[PDB]
Amino acid sequence: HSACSHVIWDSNSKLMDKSDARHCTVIHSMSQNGWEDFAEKYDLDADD
Amino acid sequence: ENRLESILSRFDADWTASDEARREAKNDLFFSRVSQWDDWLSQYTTLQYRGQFDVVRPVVRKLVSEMRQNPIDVLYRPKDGARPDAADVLMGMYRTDMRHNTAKIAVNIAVREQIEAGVGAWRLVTDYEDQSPTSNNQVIRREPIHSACSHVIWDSNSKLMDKSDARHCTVIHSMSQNGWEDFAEKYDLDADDIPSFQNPNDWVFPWLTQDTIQIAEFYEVVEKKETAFIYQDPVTGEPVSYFKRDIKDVIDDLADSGFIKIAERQIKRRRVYKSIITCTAVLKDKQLIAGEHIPIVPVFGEWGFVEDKEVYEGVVRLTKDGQRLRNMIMSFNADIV
Amino acid sequence: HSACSHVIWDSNSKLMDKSDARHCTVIHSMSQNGWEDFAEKYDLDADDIPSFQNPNDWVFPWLTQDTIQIAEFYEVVEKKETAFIYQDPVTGEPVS
Amino acid sequence: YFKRDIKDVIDDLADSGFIKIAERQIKRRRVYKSIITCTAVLKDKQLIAGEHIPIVPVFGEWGFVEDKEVYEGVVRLTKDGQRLRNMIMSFNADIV
Amino acid sequence: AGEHIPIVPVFGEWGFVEDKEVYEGVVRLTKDGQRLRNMIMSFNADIV
Amino acid sequence: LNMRADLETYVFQDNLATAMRRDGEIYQSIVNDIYDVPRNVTITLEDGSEKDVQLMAEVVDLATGEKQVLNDIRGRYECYTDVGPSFQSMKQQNRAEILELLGKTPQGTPEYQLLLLQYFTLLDGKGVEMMRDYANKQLIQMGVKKPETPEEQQWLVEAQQAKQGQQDPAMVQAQGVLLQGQAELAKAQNQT
Amino acid sequence: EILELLGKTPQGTPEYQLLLLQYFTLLDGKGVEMMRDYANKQLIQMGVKKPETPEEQQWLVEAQQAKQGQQDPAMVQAQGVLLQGQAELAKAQNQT
Amino acid sequence: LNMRADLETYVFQDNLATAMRRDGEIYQSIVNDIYDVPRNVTITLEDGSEKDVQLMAEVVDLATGEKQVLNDIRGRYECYTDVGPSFQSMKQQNRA
Repeated sequence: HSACSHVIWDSNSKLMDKSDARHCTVIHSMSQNGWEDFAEKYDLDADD
Repeated sequence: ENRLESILSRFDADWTASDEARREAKNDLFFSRVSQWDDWLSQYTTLQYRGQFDVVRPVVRKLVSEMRQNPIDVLYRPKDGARPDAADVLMGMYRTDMRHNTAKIAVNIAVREQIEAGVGAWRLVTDYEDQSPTSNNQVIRREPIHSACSHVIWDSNSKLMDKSDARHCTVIHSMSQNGWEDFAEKYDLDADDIPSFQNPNDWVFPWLTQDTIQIAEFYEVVEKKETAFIYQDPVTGEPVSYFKRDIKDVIDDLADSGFIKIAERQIKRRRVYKSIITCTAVLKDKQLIAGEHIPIVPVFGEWGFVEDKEVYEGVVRLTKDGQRLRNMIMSFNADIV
Repeated sequence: HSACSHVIWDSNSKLMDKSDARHCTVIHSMSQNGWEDFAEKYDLDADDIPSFQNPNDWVFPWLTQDTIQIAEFYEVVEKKETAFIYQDPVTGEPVS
Repeated sequence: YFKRDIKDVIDDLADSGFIKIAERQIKRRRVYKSIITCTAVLKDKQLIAGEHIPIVPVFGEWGFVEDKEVYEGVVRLTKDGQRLRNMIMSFNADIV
Repeated sequence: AGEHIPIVPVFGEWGFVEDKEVYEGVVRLTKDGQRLRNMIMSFNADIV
Repeated sequence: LNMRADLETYVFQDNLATAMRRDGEIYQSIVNDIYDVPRNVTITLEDGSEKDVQLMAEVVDLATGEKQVLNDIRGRYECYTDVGPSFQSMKQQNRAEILELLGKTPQGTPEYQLLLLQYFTLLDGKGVEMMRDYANKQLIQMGVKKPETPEEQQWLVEAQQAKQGQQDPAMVQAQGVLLQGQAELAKAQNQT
Repeated sequence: EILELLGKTPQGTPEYQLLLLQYFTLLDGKGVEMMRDYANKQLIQMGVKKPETPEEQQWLVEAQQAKQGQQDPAMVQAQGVLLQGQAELAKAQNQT
Repeated sequence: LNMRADLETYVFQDNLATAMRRDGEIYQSIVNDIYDVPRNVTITLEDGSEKDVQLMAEVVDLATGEKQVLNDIRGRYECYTDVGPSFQSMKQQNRA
């Protein structure tokens, strides 16, 4: 959600299912406190 | 073939097909501007008003919705006097590997571009996959050919629309760098190289992807036929059935083992060899594709011939005249206000 | 398609059938590469490069690289072929 | 027939007391979610259970112009007239 | 006593402008058109 | 037209890659229970394919493996090219045929076979399962289904001849009211 | 051809023969294969289609014969209604 | 369409993620250690894979637990992705 500004995906993909790409990426927006607990699960930097 | 020395036959047939890839292809992307992106053609970023109207986009979306809500897909029907369960054979193997959504997406892409740019296409490919195998862990998938506006090079010197008798046709695939690496996995090409074909994409050099790799696969006609040796079935009954021998080239040895029969036979096959060639040199020559007819069947909108040249137009060709004119008068009166 | 550009038929014929016309002919234009492969089919030379009067377009809304005109002319001779009358014992129906 | 995908555990107990042949390659594809920032990749190749990407984009009016991906809403053409209408509306307001 | 936050806000159309929250009922910018009528009403009352 | 032109290149593509898929054959009986020798215009005693299931070699559908796989008939044509509405399930095409035959069949038994068949092509559930089993019972056991027995000789064929044998005397008793007319003639003959 | 004859022929035995034959000319499936067999049930009994597939030795012809044998004793009882009048003649003159 | 694309990868994700579940049939759990390698798929008793129904089972599908947990069927695929009216229970599904 907020994919008027989370849209960075694909480039040349001829499918709408996004499974013909591996250059694709998505970007999300979360809070400062939310980043700290998100870093526990996925083994990331706590604050960055 | 058209000529002896295959590389010359490709490149000379490309010359005659350059009518489509130069002039017609330039005008084809201009349909897609008025439809998808912005009303003006070759606009500039300005600090002054630039108008839009477009009755065209509600009309295009209405027409595209009709062909999507009434999709046309493979159904099959028995031959002349044939058994009624004949259709269910080929449909059984069709519905298993077309379970994947890449097939249904390709139908919806083909119908929208047919109206807009007057052209559209799709290709059939075969690969090894076991996320929906049919038999022998071999499936057939429908991959969309999308961006038919800037992928038109194909031309027929026959007056047919099917393009399954042609040998002067070629399609071009304009893809990004990562896509060129995946395209080289299947067809045994170069992962990174950046070939350029004749580039029927840019002319006025508008907004476009950073990485553009033009690669063109060609479809020639080389018969190659087949002959000789009746075979048998000691597996699943009914021995003495005619089976291929020159289509296969490994299986044929073991097919003669355990059982053999001879009475000769001649069957004339028209086979298409997919060669992937660039203008400078042939990148990979004479890969036998599973199809013996061209798997690329383009759909056309309003269509016909000049003389010995395909000509086609969508519904957006004549609207380029009126729409840019409507904006000129609008944008001038914006300054007065 | 583009039979208009291929008009070399009729003149004062009162029929449109052209299956009994005295001016029964067709013409087709094709590329340089297309003349060569079509010459294999019709058992002709591929370097002949025939030309015609030119019924084809002079308007030219779009260029065509190569047009090699050949007109296959249909001729009529009666022949009057027959050999006797023969019988058919296989699946009945003799005397044909 | 049972997976190899994350099976490195169950397989030993599964060989005992029951086994079957007809072993053959089964092609699968596995997608890998990698958390990344501009500076460096924070986590690379963290296994996500999907065999295809679990993110499906939706597009209402979609296409290419030269193989540069383009889409839009219905908002673009309507907003073009809104700001223009609003401008005329605000001019004559001050005259009242 | 909950096991989730028991407070559920109801929204109309809901989303972000980009990163700032925005939502609307049936009154959002309805306020604009009401003020144009009020403008003409107030000024012409003074003339009368 | 171009969709039908796809079906031209489909038979010469799919059958090279996928291949196999023998059809019209059941009792596909594997290395020398095989023959095909018998008899003009009729097939009697087994065969080696060619219908029956008997002698315990029933198949759903099987195909030749030879000594090496990737083999098929040279003539890959089988079907006239025709296209229409999308189908991606076998049961979806079956339902479309049932519904097409409905709305032009008269009330009573001709329309009633289509209704039971509609339930049978529909899936199971909690509720939907009962309607499918109601069709499974009526259609298969009465012998109006007339299956080709591809995987059916379990609990279905078992009760099938029992229900068929129950059906015939029950119809004779229902025609008993017409036997009243025969009774008048039986009196006149016996009184003589 | 079957659909062309339908919708212009009144109800009766010909209308019923067309209706069954429509099922027979259509595809097979799980569902559709039944209607082809249901066609052969009633059509062969009327003898208009005539019995076909003598090569059958599986199920079909067995079950087809059972439905024919169901119809036979029921038909004899139906003819006795007109025989009530003929029966009265015989018993009347016999007693006296 | 893209909802059905999400559901294509849902099957390939869910059987790992939620863990277990099978797409197999009756005779589950019960003495087996059988296969269909003799003959090739036969029906009418050999202990019962699917060769019979409803003898010491009444359950059509049951999750695969093996002898150690966190396992699933390899062939997750079985069904087709198709859109109908909205449902979120089996009871709701039956109403329509």
